[PDB]
Amino acid sequence: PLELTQSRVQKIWVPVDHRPSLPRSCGPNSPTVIVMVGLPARGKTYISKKLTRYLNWIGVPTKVFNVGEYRREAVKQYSSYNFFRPDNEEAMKVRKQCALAALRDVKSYLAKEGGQIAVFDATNTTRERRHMILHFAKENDFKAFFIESVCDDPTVVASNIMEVKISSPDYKDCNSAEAMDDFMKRISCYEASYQPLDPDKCDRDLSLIKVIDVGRRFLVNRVQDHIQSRIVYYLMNIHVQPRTIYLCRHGENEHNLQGRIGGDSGLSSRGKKFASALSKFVEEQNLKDLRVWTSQLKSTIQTAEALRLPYEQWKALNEIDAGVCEELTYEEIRDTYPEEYALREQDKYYYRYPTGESYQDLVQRLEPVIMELERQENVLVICHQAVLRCLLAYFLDKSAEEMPYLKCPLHTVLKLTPVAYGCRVESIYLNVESVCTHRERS
Amino acid sequence: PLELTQSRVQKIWVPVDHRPSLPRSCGPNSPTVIVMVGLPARGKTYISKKLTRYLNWIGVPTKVFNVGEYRREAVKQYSSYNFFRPDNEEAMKVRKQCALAALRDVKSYLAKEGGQIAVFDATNTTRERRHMILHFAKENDFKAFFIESVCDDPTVVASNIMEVKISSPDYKDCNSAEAMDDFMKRISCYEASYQPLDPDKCDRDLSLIKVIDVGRRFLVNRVQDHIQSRIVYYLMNIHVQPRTIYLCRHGENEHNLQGRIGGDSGLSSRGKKFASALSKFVEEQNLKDLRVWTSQLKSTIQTAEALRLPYEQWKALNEIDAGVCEELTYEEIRDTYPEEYALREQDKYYYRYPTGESYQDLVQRLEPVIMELERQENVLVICHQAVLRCLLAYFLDKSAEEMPYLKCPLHTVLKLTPVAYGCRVESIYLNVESVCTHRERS
Ligand SMILES: O=c1[nH]cnc2c1c(-c1ccc(Cl)cc1)cn2-c1ccccc1
Ligand SMILES: O=c1[nH]cnc2c1c(-c1ccc(Cl)cc1)cn2-c1ccccc1
Ligand SMILES: O=P(O)(O)OC[C@H]1O[C@](O)(CO)[C@@H](O)[C@@H]1O
Ligand SMILES: O=P(O)(O)OC[C@H]1O[C@](O)(CO)[C@@H](O)[C@@H]1O
Repeated sequence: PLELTQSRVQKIWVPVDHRPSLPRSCGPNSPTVIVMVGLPARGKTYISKKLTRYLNWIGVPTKVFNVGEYRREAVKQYSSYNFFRPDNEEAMKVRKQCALAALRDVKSYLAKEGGQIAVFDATNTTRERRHMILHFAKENDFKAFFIESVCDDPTVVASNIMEVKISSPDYKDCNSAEAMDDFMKRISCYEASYQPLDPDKCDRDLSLIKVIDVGRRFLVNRVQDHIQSRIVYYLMNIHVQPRTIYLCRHGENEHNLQGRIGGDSGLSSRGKKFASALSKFVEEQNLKDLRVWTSQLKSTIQTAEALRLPYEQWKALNEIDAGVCEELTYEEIRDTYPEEYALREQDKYYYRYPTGESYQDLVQRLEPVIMELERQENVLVICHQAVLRCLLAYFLDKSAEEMPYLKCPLHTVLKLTPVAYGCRVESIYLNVESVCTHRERS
Repeated sequence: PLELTQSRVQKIWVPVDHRPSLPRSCGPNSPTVIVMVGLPARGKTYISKKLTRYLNWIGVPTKVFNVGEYRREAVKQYSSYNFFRPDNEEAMKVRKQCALAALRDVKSYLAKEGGQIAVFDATNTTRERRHMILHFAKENDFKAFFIESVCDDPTVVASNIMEVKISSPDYKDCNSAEAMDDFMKRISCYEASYQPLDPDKCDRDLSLIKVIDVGRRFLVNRVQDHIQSRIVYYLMNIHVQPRTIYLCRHGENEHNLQGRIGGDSGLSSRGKKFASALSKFVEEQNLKDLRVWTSQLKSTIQTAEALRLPYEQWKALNEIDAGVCEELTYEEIRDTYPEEYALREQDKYYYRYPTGESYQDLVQRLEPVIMELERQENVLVICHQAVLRCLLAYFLDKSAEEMPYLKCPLHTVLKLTPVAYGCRVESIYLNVESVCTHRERS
C-alpha cells in the first residue's frame, strides 16, 4: 500500500505505476483568452508581448495572436490609412476574416497545442467585436479576460508612434513624418465606433482591467482566478520610465579556481581585482541613483563591498543548490554519480540535483526578484552563473531549453536597456582574467 | 581588503567590524500611515486587522490605531447613537480629541518604536478629516495610503452588524434587536457629511484603493511603492466566502521513529494507519469541493495517496532545511555541533542551520502558499512540523518568538474556521499512536 517511486530527472515522488496489461493514458483547468482593448498606439502590443514573456518564463504557455500580422499576410503591401476607413467595405471584410483566422488559431492553440493563455492583440474597440469574442470563448469553454489601455495624452501617443510604429513593416518605404501623419489618420478611423469598457453598467459581468494613463490608475472588475490576479499584480508593478539593469556574477572565487560547484567560498585575487574594476565601471556610468542587489553568498557580498555603495542581500539570488553534489568538481560528479551526471546533460532545465534544485526551481525562487526588478529603475544585480542565466532568459525572452546554456562569463557586466518591445544588451568585460565556467551541451 | 565574517545566529556575511577606539552607531525608508475610509459596518476593522496580521507575519512591523477604542477609554460607558449625532457639540470635541490622541500614538509608533506601518482605523469620511491626516503625514515625513470600503448592500451591512457589531463592548447590556437598531441610527449620523474618495478630480494625487462591493471591484490610484503594491495584491486575493482550512502533518515517518530530523523518509506502519484514518475523517466532513496540498517530500504524498483525491505538491511546503544537521538526531546535533545546538535554543526563530534555513526563511517561502490559501475555499494542507507552525502563526496571529514553539502533534488535524476577525481552531486527533516530536524551550 501507498508505494511511491522517485522520478529520475525531476526527483518527484509518484505512485509506483504497475499499469495493467492494457495501460490507459487519460491525457492531458480552463484556458484563457486575454482580449486587448483600445485605440491604436495605446501600448496594447507592448502589454501583449511583455505579459507573454513573463507568463512563459514562469511556466504558463502563452502566445500572442496579433490581427495586424494576419492582415500583413493576407494583404501583400500596405498602402495608407485608407485601408482602415470605416467606409472601406472590402478591407472591412478582409480585416474581419483576419480576426476570425486569428481566433481559429486561438482555438487550435488552447484546445489542441497545450497552450494555456492566448493573448488576442487587436483594437476590439466595439461591443459587437467583443460580444463575438465572448461568444467564441463561451462556446469553446475558454475564459475571457479583458485588458483595456486608455490614454488621451498626445505626447504619449506621439512617443509610441516614434518609438515603434514608424519602424513597422507597413512604413518601410516611408520617412518618419509621412508615417507619423498616416498613423494619426489611421487612429482617427477607429475613434467614431470606439466604445470603451464600462464595468459600471454594460460590462459589469466581464473580467477586466482598465490601464489608465500608462498605469497611473486601474479599474479592476471581477478577477475570477489565480492567473488573472497575477496579471493584474504584474501590470501594476511594470513601468515605461527610462532605466538600466546591470547584471553580473561575483568576482572569481576560490571554488572557481578548483573547478568546484556551489559552496560559499570567497573571492580569489583576480575576483578582488574585478570587484575594484566594477567600482570604477559603476562610477563611470554616472547614475543618479543605483540599487545594488547581491545573494547571501560571500563572493557576491565581497564584490558589492568594493563599490562603497549600499546593497541588499537576497536569499532568492543564491546560486542553484547542487544538493549532494555541492563543493564537488564536475569530474568528481561524473565518477561518483555517473547516472546523475548523464541525466543532467540530457535534461539540464528540468533535472533536479538530489536534495537540490533544478533551473525550474530557480525560476520559482526568482519570480519576486523579477517583480521587484520591474518596479525599480537603475539596478545592479551581483549574482551567480545559473541565477544570471534565469534572469537573462526573462529579459531576453529565451526558452527553458536554451536557459541552462546562456553565456554568462565571469568579470563581465551585462548592460540591459529597455527599448521598444524588449531589451538592448551590451556586454562589458572589465579586463580581469578568470577561469571559464561555461560548459556547452554534449 | 573586503574581509567578511559570518554572523553566528543568522549566518549573514557582514564586513569584519574592526570598529575604532570610539565605535559609532548611526541607528536605525519612510513609514506609512494607512488611512481607513468609509461609513460604519463597511469592514474597515476587518481589513485593518487582517492586513496587520499579514504584514506582521511577513516581517513588516504593523499596528492598528482604532479611534473607537480611544473613545471607549475616554468615555466610561456607551449609551446610544445620540453620542454620534452631528449636533452633539461635546461628543464631537471628545471624538476629535480621540482621533488626535490616536495620531499622537501613530507618530510615537512610526518615529520612535520602529513601526513601519500604522493603520488608522476610523471613518475618515470627510475631506476635512483626511486633509488633517495628510497634513499630519506630510509634517512627520510619513507616507499616506488610503483604503476606502464602499458598499451599499443592506444584506452585507446587516450581516456585519450581526456578526461583529452586536457583540461589541458598546452593546454589552443590549439584546440583538436593540443593538442592531441603535447601530443603524449610528450609521445614519455619518451619511450626511460623507464625501467618498474621488480619484477622478479631488483625490487625483492621493495614493488609494477603493474596495467596492466586498472586493467585487477596485479603483487603484497612484501606487507609490512596494508595500502599497503588496497590500493591493493581498486585498484582491482575500474573500469573505465561508470555507474551512484543514492543516495536518504527514503520518508518522521512519525518521520520526529514529528521532532523526529532515530527510525524505516514508510512512511508518502507524503513519499509514493515520493516512487511512485521515481519509475516513475527510469523507465524514462531507465537503462539496476540497483542494489537497502536500510538500514534495514522500511522507506527505503517501498520506495524500490514502485519500483517493487529487492533490498538488508544493516545494514551498517542504520541511525546514537543516543543512549540515539533516538526517541527524538531536543528540547527535548536540554532540557534533554543541555551539550550533545552543545558538538555536537561544534564538529559534532567527537561527539559520549551516547551509540550511531559519523559521524566518520559511515565512518568505510560505508567502505564496498563504496568498493562495486566501484565494481558495476548502483546503487540506498535509505538511511538516515547522511549516505547520509558520502557517498556524499566520492564521492565529502568533509572534515570531512564539512561532517555533506552537504545538503541532502528529496524527492530529487542525480545523480552521474563519469567523469575525480571525480563526476558530478545532483540534481532531485521529486516534493513531505516534512518537512526540515537540520540544519546549530550555
Ligand atoms: O498606455 C500606454 N500608451 C501608449 N504607449 C504605451 C503605453 C504603455 C503601457 C501600458 C500599460 C502599462 Cl501597465 C504599462 C505601459 C506602454 N507604451 C509604449 C510606449 C512606447 C513604446 C511602446 C509602448
Ligand atoms: O466590504 C465589506 N463590507 C461589510 N462588511 C465587510 C466587508 C468586508 C471586506 C472588505 C474588503 C475586502 Cl477586500 C474583503 C472583505 C468584510 N466584511 C465583514 C463581514 C462580516 C464580518 C466582518 C467583516
Ligand atoms: O548549470 P551549470 O552549468 O552546472 O552551472 C551552475 C554551476 O555553476 C557554478 O556557479 C560554478 O561555476 C556552481 O555554483 C553551479 O553549480
Ligand atoms: O524547529 P524544530 O522544533 O527542530 O522542528 C523542526 C524539525 O522537526 C522535524 O519535522 C522532525 O520532527 C524535522 O524535519 C525538522 O528539522
